Amino acid sequence: TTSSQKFIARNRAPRVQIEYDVELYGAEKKVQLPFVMGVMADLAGKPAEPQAAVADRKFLEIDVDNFDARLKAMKPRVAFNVPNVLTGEGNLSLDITFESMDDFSPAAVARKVDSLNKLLEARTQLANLLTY
Amino acid sequence: TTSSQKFIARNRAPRVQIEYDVELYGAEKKVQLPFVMGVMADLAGKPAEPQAAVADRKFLEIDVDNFDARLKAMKPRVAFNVPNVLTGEGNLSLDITFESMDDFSPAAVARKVDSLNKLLEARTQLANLLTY
Amino acid sequence: TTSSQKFIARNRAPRVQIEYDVELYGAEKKVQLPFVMGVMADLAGKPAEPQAAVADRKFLEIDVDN
Amino acid sequence: DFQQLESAWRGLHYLVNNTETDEQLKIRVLNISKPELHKTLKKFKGTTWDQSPIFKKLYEEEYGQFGGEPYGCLVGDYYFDQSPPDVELLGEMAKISAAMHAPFISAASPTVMGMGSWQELSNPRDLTKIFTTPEYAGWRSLRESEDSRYIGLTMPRFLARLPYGAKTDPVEEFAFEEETDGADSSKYAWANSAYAMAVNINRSFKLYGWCSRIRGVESGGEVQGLPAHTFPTDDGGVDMKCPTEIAISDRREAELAKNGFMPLLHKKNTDFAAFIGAQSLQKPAEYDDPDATANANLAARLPYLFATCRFAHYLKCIVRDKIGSFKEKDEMQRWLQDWILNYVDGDPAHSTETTKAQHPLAAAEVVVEEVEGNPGYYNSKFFLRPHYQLEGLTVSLRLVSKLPSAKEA
Amino acid sequence: DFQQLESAWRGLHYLVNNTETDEQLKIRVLNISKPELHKTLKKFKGTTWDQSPIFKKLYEEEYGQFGGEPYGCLVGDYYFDQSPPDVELLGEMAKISAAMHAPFISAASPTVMGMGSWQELSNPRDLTKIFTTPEYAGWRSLRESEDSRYIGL
Amino acid sequence: KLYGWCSRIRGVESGGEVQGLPAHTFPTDDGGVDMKCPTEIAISDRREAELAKNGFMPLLHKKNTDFAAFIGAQSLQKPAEYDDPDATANANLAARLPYLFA
Amino acid sequence: AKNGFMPLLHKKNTDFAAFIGAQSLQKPAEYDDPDATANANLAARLPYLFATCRFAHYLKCIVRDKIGSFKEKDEMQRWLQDWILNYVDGDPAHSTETTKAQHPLAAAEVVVEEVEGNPGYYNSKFFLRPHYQLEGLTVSLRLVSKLPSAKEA
Amino acid sequence: PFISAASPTVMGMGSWQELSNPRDLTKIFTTPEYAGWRSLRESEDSRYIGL
Amino acid sequence: HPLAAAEVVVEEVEGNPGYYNSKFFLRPHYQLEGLTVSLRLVSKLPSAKEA
Amino acid sequence: SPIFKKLYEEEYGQFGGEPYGCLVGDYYFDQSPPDVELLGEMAKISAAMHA
Amino acid sequence: TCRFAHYLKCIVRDKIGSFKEKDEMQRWLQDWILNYVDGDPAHSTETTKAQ
Repeated sequence: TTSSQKFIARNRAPRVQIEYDVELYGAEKKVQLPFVMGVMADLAGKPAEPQAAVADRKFLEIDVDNFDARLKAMKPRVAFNVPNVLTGEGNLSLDITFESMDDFSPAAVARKVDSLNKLLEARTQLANLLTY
Repeated sequence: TTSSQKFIARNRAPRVQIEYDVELYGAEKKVQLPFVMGVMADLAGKPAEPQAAVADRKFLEIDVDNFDARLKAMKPRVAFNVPNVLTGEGNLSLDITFESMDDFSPAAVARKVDSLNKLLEARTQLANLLTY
Repeated sequence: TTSSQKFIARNRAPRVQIEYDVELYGAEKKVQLPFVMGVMADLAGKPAEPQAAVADRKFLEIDVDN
Repeated sequence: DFQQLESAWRGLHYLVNNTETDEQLKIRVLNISKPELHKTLKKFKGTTWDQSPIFKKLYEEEYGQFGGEPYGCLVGDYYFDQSPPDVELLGEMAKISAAMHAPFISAASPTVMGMGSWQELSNPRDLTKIFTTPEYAGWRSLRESEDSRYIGLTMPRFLARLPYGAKTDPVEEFAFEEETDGADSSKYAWANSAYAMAVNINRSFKLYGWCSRIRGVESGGEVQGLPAHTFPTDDGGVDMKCPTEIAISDRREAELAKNGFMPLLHKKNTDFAAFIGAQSLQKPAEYDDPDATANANLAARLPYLFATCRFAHYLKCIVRDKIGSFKEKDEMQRWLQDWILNYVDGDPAHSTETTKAQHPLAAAEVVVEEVEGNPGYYNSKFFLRPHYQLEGLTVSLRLVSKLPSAKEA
Repeated sequence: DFQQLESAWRGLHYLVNNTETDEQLKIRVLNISKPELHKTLKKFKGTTWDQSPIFKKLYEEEYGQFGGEPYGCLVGDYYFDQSPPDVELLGEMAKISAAMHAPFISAASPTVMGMGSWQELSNPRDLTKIFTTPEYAGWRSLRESEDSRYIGL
Repeated sequence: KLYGWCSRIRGVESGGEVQGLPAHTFPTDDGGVDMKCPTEIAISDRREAELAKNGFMPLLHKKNTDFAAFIGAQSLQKPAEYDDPDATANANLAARLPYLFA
Repeated sequence: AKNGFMPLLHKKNTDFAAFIGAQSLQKPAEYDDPDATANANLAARLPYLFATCRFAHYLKCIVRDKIGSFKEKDEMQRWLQDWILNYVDGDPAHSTETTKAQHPLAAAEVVVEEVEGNPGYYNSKFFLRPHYQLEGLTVSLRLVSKLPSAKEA
Repeated sequence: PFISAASPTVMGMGSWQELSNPRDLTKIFTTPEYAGWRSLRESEDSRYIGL
Repeated sequence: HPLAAAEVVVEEVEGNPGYYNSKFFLRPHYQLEGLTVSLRLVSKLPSAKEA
Repeated sequence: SPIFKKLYEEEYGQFGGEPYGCLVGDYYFDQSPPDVELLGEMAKISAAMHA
Repeated sequence: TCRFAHYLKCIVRDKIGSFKEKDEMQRWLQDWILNYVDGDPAHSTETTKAQ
């Protein structure tokens, strides 16, 4: 990038002009060009909002660092009716939005559905009750 | 570490400058590097408090000197129900926290449980009573 | 199976990186492949039930233990 | 629904966690449902395909942009059957992926075989007979295309996680049983196996700098650490659920690789599994000359197409940076000839082990021609011979009293 | 419960009292239950394993630190069976211990043999036949690893 | 002063040592006796090499001692890779202060 | 010990007990060349892995302290070659008792290679041959009228 | 040669107490925020600046 | 002595007396930067014993 | 066939299976048409699996 | 020959995907089959002729 020593050399040169230049016999530096892998997948199935139009979605870099931030940012959710085995009745409509990779575990699934949350809290209060 | 005699030598030198330097033919001092043994174990099972989060526990040096201080500092405890053979009834819930290596002995176990403490004190008062 | 020392080596390497690797001049580990002997025989002659249809019988390992 | 979303995020998580990401390796996700992708790729078809949201993102903003990322390999995470819409989607994604030099990888639905399970894969006698019917006319027309060599399909999907339960993967929040009695395949969490192929590609690049070895048992196509769910059965008990949906015999394997699939087959009684070969969707056409048939077969195999795609990325960037430098036909000949020749190992071709993976080419030949009626514009042809990979071997053993080669002569 | 804690502190006390500790020999204890160790080693797996509370302590602060203690040998004080969680824990501790060059030593549960006693160890005719079943697929896959030579049982 | 040249300004034993650093020891829980690090934080060898790759000169503090050192002196310049390994070597030498002082 | 355990067996009618051998969890793989099989078996035994681990600690510390010193390929060859050679007892290898425990290596070989395209960075290989330990012995006793070695010839 | 100190804010940190938090420092300098920084390091006159 | 070797190429500027162009090729003494070591437990030394 | 599936596919044809070695009939075969058929077929299978 | 068929099946099935030329396969098969042959001791041997 033409070292300022070259500016001093070509512009107003002292009788003694001393420059330092890196020695490369054949030049030709490496091309670099990292390997990127674009991934397309169906995420946030049945969202609650219109979400985003195409061509505005882009491709978002992902890694182990932002993964949970990519879930929480993308807000993947699921809403469906399921038979209620707890107290007869019929289909139970549940709405779940997973904000972390741990939210697919059955514990977090139980904590997100409000009824199963009340039952799970009941169990933690009784199991915590049997021990002092 | 460049003896002050070297400072006197290089900085303003007398015509006669006398320094003392240790003679090492081949130099190359020993690497030292003591042998440490890291130990992982389950201690303070079922603690009474949240204790400490991981990555904040670290590794604590232990030896014959601080061993009891490591128990008393760590506060290992045990809480469970046990059948009561003393007076019919049923399960007896005992809470024990061991502050010394001697607290695992059956005597100290009896002294820590309050009922067994009353019985043991009764026995020491009667056995101490039979002798003057 | 690429020892974690190799992960430390290729991923973020200390200036001093010390790995241990087993020395095999010619590699080429042995094929193993034990000798199995399949035996076909008429057993449970005239059973009381329909027993089992073919292709569901399989081959069952036998020895002095079982 | 929960199994679909869970499998999506679980597969993506597998790809992310099992990849060593740095400056060199990146993973970019685009969330687009298969209906939305088929829709937007249906809006622009024929002439207008050069203008699409997907083509803009994949080609313009990166491979077409100055100083961008040529995007490497692409992973579909979709299940494609022979249906008209899936044949259209594969045709279009083959056009895009072919334009950007970015092989497309996805999973083949169990419905391609007129099956819907992958538990029935052992039932048919001949898989090559399945694809003859007119039902597949669109499929055959797709495989015959020259742009389909950029599409791989991995039919079986590996097991994502081990079923929750006291014996395996206890939840520890409350006593929990996941049911999931033996097989039936509907209870288990199945991650797409396009992600195992993807992990193999990223691994291949991280280690060797190239995607050349992404196949084979011991050549880098191994999928390890698969969840092995062992449940007791009658009598002796102790039989484990297969990590991939079903066991594929070598005959089934070769028969699927002939049909343009990438089977993931599970090693018996072990959590290990591997891709024996990577064959693109393209059916290579036979030719009179055996050399032309060889060149036609090489193009259908992903291990080589990754090499040529990488050379396309490199050449794009380096030539784009060389635009404007004083160049004659001879100057371009020396620069291209000496540029391609540092990825070729000339002296050590027969005796080498890992460098054959790092140098993908056994030889390279460049023919440069200046476009007539124009200065500064040239046409070039790169003939690059890849390192061959063992594909199959037929052995006839002969018990011989007198050796025919030496003893008998 | 009392037998478990008593055995833990009694074993540690045996190790401490029977060791001649000086400048050269040190013993550092970390109290972490087997569930907590499997949990924290489960949070970071695959790529993220280089970042872990256990890997930080064992490798970064000592073997990786300038002028630290390379940590020598490590002692598990846990009973590992062929179960999925114990195979995961052994895999991870084999990665760490392999990275820091610190052999991992622990005890093998009586349940590895499908036994639960060690009083029945004389009953089976052949122990090599026990590990053939698919139940041990994870175990065999662990022993085949190159990082498992750092784990004694 | 010692050698007439600035050639050795790095390394633990090669003259890049920073000695006599103030060591502030304050009592903590249990055994106590832990000292404030003289440099703001301890840098592992992995962090050190990772900073020297990014064109920094880390000052890392030796554990449990008032000693500290510069492991390497790397200028801000990111040396570019070249085809010829000799050109890459010459490109790396220029990015290191010990030589640029010469 | 074939299954990768370290049994503690108790001597009969005595309070004594011992570890007969220390075998890591790793199942050493067989190879075509018996030398490769030997090297594969040595790696699975903890007594040797402690040696190589210790050399890893030493090398880490001493090289980390040697960073920044003027070194060529030949200089590193002499320093590593002469550093590893003080843990090897060359003259007394057959006749020694306790020093074989203090010097863990019967021989040592260093191959140093400078990384191309970079100054001051080197790659080294340490080939160190440990002192073998008696593992097993099969004896066939033969009642012989005329000694086959000397009497019969 | 110019010698100075690099602020804790180069890492998007502001402490140097957090230097152990990030997993990869080489990823910090990739963002477009550092475009000027990368353009500086690529210069041939930057070999005269230590930090 | 910072240099292991030194090489000078002098060239006189054409079209001018008394003005010259020079190139100084000076090879510094290398400094140890890093070292990767792979230790191998070996039954028969590959360099000498095995040959 | 059920027999060919078991003998060849699940073992000699399977990846990481047991090539099945030798097979033992435990039957008494005469020259009758059915026994000649059975021997012909078992010779095809056993010939295919090398058992 | 059946045993050699089993061995060859397993080992070649595991070698699928490795870089191989005609000469490479010649050396690998030639040197693989040659460890089951005793060349020097063919006339003088007893049990190894069985092994």
